[PDB]
Amino acid sequence: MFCEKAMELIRELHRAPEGQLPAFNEDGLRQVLEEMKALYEQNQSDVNEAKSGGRSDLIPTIKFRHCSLLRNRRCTVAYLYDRLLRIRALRWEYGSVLPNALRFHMAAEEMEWFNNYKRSLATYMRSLGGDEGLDITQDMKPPKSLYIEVRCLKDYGEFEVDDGTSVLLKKNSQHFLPRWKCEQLIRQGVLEHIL
Amino acid sequence: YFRVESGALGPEENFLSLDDILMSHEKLPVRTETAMPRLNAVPQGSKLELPLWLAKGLFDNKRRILSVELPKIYQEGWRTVFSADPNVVDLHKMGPHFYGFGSQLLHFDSPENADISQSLLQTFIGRFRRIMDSSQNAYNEDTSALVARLDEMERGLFQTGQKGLNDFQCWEKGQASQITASNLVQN
Amino acid sequence: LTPAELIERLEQAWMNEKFAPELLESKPEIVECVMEQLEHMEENLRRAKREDLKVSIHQMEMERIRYVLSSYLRCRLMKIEKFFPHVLEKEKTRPEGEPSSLSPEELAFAREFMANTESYLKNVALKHMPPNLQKVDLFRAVPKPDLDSYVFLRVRERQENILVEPDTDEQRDYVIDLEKGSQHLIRYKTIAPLVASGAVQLI
Amino acid sequence: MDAAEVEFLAEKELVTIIPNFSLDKIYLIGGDLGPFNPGLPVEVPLWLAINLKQRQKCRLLPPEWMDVEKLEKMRDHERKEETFTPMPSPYYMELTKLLLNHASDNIPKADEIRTLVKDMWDTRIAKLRVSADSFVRQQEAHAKLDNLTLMEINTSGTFLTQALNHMYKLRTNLQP
Amino acid sequence: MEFSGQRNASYPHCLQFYLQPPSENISLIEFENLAIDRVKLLKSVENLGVSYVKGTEQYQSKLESELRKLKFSYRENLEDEYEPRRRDHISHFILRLAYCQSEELRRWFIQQEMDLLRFRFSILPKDKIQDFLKDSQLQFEAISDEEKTLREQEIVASSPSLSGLKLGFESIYKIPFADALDLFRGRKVYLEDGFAYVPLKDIVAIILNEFRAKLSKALALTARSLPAVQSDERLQPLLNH
Amino acid sequence: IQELIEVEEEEEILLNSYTVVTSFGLAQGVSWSGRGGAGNISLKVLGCPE
Repeated sequence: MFCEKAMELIRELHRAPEGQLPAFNEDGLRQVLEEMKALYEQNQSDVNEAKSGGRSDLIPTIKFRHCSLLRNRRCTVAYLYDRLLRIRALRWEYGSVLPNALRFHMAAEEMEWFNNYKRSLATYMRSLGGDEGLDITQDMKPPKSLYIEVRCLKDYGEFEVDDGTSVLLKKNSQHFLPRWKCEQLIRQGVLEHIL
Repeated sequence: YFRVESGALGPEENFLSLDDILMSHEKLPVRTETAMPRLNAVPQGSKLELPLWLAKGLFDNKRRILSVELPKIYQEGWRTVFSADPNVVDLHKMGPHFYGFGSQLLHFDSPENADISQSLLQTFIGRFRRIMDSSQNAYNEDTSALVARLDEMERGLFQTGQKGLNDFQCWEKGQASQITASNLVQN
Repeated sequence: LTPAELIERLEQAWMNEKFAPELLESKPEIVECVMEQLEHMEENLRRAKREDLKVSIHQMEMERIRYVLSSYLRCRLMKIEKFFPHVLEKEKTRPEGEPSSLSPEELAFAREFMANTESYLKNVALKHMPPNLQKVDLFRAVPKPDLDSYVFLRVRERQENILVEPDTDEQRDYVIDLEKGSQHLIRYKTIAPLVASGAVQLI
Repeated sequence: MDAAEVEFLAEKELVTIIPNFSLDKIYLIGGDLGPFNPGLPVEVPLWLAINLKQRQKCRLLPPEWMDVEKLEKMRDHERKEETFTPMPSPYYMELTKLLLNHASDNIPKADEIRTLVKDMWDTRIAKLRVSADSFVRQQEAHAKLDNLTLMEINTSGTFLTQALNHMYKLRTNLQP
Repeated sequence: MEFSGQRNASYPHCLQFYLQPPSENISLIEFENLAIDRVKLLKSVENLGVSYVKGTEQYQSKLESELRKLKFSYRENLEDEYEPRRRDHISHFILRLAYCQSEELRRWFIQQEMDLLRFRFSILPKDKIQDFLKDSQLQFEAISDEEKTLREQEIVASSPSLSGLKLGFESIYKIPFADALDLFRGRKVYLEDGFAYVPLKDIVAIILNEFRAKLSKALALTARSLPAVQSDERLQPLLNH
Repeated sequence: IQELIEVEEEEEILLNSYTVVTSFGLAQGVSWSGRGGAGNISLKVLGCPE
């Protein structure tokens, strides 16, 4: 039945509710566009034949083709929009710059969309008030104390604390730092909040 | 991640909802009322099975192209069985979206609408207490025996109950203040 | 007016925004005033020596305020991104003298989001469709806020002759009165003017 | 709303401390505090009281309702009544946890008090269960809640309102 | 939690005593057949009497079938028995006029009424007794019930008819010897210092006696006051035949 | 008739988609009309004792 090639797109995303992003399927998308083109050509041919021959009993088959086209459009558009939702989540989890391992799954146009979104969102935050606004993507949990103790999980480069002062994030080194500087590195998975 | 919600219980499906897209794929039995060419032809009177989306598309209120009938599980023989004790029946071996699909058959203006509505409402009220007690009270155990028979709509309520339980137990045992990584824990 | 009351008003707006199923009306005055308070206090701590006890107390106070402001603004932004055609069209329709649901910066962000999303879909799939199917209407595709949601509330001023409609048969309609300091569970659609007017609080 | 946020609200309640140092009056956005003198009591919000206690800078004094004689009478009255009774503090559960974890050294008969407060939580939660079930069986449209606290609402509330949304949709469907 | 959201007052019990006039309307055939079916019932009570001994289980079992067949009030039901109760009330008022035509006919229908009342009082569960004695004017207050066991000894020693079990299941309360008039003047049972240790059936006898007195006054009123109502009397010969 | 017209409209659209005796009070000379009931009109019935 005419729906089946489109359902591959839908059924993939439905199987994974965790928000994680699968690889962009190209051949299924092309196949749906080709299928719709074929159905359109057949319907146009029968329409002009019915109109020129003066023959009425073709009308039910014409309606039959018409609704099939709209079903195919709904399946493909519904598939694209969900990927946009999964992409938007990566800005608010993780951070401003994505890891290359994860960018491998996005299409070119998806990268265009993501960069536009970052530019606009950064413009909004900068305008909130005072000078240079407020980064509302932080303070995700209600605050209990000024300072926290953190343990490094990965060998990482130099980390700047204030002006020229910096610390070296070698694995299993341990530091006592103010909470507001560590918060994003803990979220990305570089550091561990002990005790 | 703002998943688009299902519309099924209302007067329309949500256009972009994945669940409504899957649910509307289900097959429905019909009778053909006018002969159809180039499908060779299908003669008038032929009995068929075809998807719900297509049946709604072709059903003009004149009933000029086709006429529709209820599947067995929504007819009187089965409604009588649900009425005995609704806790025992397996609404996952029935169609996985029982209430959602059942609510959309009222569109076709059958004389049995008044009975279908009462069937669905009474089934829901009958099943409610078990979902409440079992979701709220099962802590750090194998739930697979409990969630086995639940419809897709009912499963959402089970998950919400479990989530609410877990949060309080974290808070009481002092684990709630720690900062941690989100869904990127995959990597 | 006095700073204590300003903070109390912010913490009231926070909870109304959490539980209401729509985008409630804007509060530009509160945001501007709270922001300048934080700027002022920062400079005052910057001018004093950093070793003292009372300085640490002041810093803790500022963290508690900044968290509420951030949380409130994040929630409003979720609702803008989720219902973009509807909030845009409603603002376009609004008559003079009635308050807007959007601050100017929020409206700017919404317009950018609308344009960006349409462009992506058009370039990826719709230009390849047959000529009769290249247009789609996002105003129809995107769902609407569900005002029949149930909510808990607490009343701050007495109210009288509120109509409750079970089902939708007029034979079951009846009226109730909301006494000072009581708490109730009821559908959001019936109480919506009371929340906007400030007569009740959602909890 | 999470338990963390409900606790964030509970931390605004005022408590009495005895400092072991001296400091002038201090002006905050939320109000004026002090002056602080050694060996003499002063009122401060709970978030400040806990912090000074951890850094060994003061002594906590139990609130006047934290008393075995008072709590026994309250428990018995709660068990007897057919509805929710009014409570000694709107944030009784949160205050109990915070004070008894940090300040057991200053609060006598702490392990008696834990059991008395646990009993009240167990009774009130049971009443809420019965009310929810009765709401759905009778297909009711409105209810009244005059003595429930915000933690008790927040624990079980999300489930109930989620179920009522669906039920209201099923019963209306024959009349678009 | 606390939630928010007519004919009951007419007959809270199946028992009724005709104090209030039903101030409403009736059809011709309605009042006709309401009365005539009860005429059949009056004859039927004594037909059952000639069939076998009064008030036995055979009587009880057949009698309730008559009521179910004849749609008048019952052992009290929780559904709409108020309709049979008002039918019984209305038809009772209608029955006052037919057999007032002769005192022998008056006494005849009174006697089957006493038999019917005795049957109904025999059927009564405990809750009926408890609520009707308080909801009616038939109060008859009890005094110092703890002494009943001293009378469990004394009555049992002092009475051929009564027994220790009857003290409890024909539950004993204290009222005067005169409310047990036939028992004092026959000297049949333990009564002391002018007081009787009384079960419900004595108060039933008093109920029947005051019912007879009030009904006799009503029958006198029926004989006297009725002529303004007598614009139609066509049924009276068929009723007295 | 009308049903066939609507059927033909659907067909055409679907196919083309792929391509004075007494006077009082000096009534005369004045124009005679109402506001169609659109003014502040009100109607109320009176009676005594009812």
